[PDB]
Amino acid sequence: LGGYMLGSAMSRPIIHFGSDYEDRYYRENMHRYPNQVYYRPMDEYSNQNNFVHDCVNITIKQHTVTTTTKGENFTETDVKMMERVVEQMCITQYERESQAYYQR
Repeated sequence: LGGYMLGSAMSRPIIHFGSDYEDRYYRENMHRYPNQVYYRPMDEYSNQNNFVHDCVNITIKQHTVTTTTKGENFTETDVKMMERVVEQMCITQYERESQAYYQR
């Protein structure tokens, strides 16, 4: 961790995958997923998508570290599923501040 921090909070955004074991499985266990993200406020990056790429990869990995520092490890399944949800949260915060970066 080279100097990231958290981002804002919201509702848990939903993303299908087209298969029961992914559409349902995320649903069963979204009650244990995040509700905030990890990023740095605009110091060095300003894409929409790629700003979220970095952020997501971090918030995600941080859940994996947090499990391992307790004595557990997530899977590719639980990680791919966060790549969706953390993204939507990182875009939804990006929007909610890039609104004010613009509207001035």
